[PDB]
Amino acid sequence: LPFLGPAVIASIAYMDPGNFATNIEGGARYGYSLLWVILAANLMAMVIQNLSANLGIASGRNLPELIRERWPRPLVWFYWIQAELVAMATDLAEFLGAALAIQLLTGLPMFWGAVVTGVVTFWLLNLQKRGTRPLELAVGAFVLMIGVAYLVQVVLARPDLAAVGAGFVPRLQGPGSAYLAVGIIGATVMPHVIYLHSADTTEEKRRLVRLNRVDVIAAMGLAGLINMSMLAVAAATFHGKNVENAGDLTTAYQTLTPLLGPAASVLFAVALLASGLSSSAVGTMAGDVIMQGFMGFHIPLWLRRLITMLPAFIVILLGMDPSSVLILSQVILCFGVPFALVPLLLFTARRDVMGALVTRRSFTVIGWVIAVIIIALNGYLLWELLGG
Ligand SMILES: CCCCCCCC/C=C\CCCCCCCC(=O)OC[C@H](O)CO
Ligand SMILES: CCCCCCCC/C=C\CCCCCCCC(=O)OC[C@H](O)CO
Ligand SMILES: CCCCCCCC/C=C\CCCCCCCC(=O)OC[C@H](O)CO
Ligand SMILES: [Cl-]
Ligand SMILES: [Cl-]
Repeated sequence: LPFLGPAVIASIAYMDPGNFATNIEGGARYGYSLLWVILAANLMAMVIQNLSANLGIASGRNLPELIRERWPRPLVWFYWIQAELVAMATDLAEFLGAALAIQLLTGLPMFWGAVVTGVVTFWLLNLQKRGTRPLELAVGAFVLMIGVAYLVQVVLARPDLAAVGAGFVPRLQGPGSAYLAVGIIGATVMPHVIYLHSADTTEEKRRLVRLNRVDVIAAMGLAGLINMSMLAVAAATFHGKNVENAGDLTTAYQTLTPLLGPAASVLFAVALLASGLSSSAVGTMAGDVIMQGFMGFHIPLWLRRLITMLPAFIVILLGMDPSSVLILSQVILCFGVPFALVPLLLFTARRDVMGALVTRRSFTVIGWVIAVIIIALNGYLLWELLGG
């Protein structure tokens, strides 16, 4: 593949419907003041995903399998349940985003939107490796081109450069800002990948480590520029204008209207649907690998797909706002990150696991600082959600 090739394919996988929810709402409600969050969360994701990838290369096993073989039964069971909750919140945002996109495209109610998504995800579940390549290449194009749109639009929108520069200085402005900051971190780090991304020769093992290190930083850098662009465009579009339903995904197409014209609405919803269909399908398979890795057995794949749809339909029948619950799921995912980092930081520092590929002492320290920072942000948010 060409030089930039790997950076493009891995970046579209990072574009969750939860990124749309957090970037649009972040810019429309708090201007440019959360740009440092997207930047910080992206750098932390570069460290974390590198440790996750180097653990699979050095040890030949994934994190659930290493926990199952090395830790006591009650701790394996605890981390299995915690990993299953991460899979629930991860698939909830993706499945609900696709159903919402169906509603934006056709006008059907959210219930039937989730039913359409359910048939598609059930049918996509049956298809083997043959057939996924034409569909995953098409959804990659929609999501990639909507990302290039925001990269171009961030220049044509003429954003307030003084406010853009100030937005890179870390500032939390109220309790609602921390809630959205936590959601941005949860949407960037993606703890479900931590448990799955891990899934011979020392000189050959170092080649894959150096090769993976370059590809993930090019992809995270591209995904980080697009996320900041989507937030900055949302800030320039809505912030300080008292627009009806500002930051909401039902009116988010207005961010690309001066560029795409009358096509902005369909092109946004199509990209939202493609971002949710591919993500909901790969995540429910990743949930199957995680249980088999933790427990040594797995439930039928159709049953897991059904259980993951139950929170989606319940949220719909409750009448809850889809854009609001997409942000909540990313907030919950951010609470699962510190639990995922503890086995990651410990295993990658052991020679009997990594061999000659033991992590540098400095990057282990940086990883623990990242874990302490996220615990601090989660506890700070949890304190203000219980009064105090
Ligand atoms: C709490 C939620 C739990 C819901 C409980 C199930 C609800 C029934 C739905 C579909 C059953 C029919 C679809 C599956 C039947 C064919 C699938 C199959 O392959 O056989 C099933 C069996 O597990 C060997 O694999
Ligand atoms: C304000 C920001 C606060 C965020 C906190 C700082 C996060 C960024 C720090 C370093 C990034 C460098 C990571 C680039 C890739 C490094 C490779 C790696 O992660 O691990 C390899 C290991 O060292 C093999 O032995
Ligand atoms: C507690 C709240 C405020 C604290 C804020 C600072 C966080 C604590 C400092 C470092 C964390 C532990 C990192 C240092 C231990 C790393 C383990 C290590 O590097 O050991 C060598 C490794 O085994 C090579 O093989
Ligand atoms: Cl261990
Ligand atoms: Cl401003």
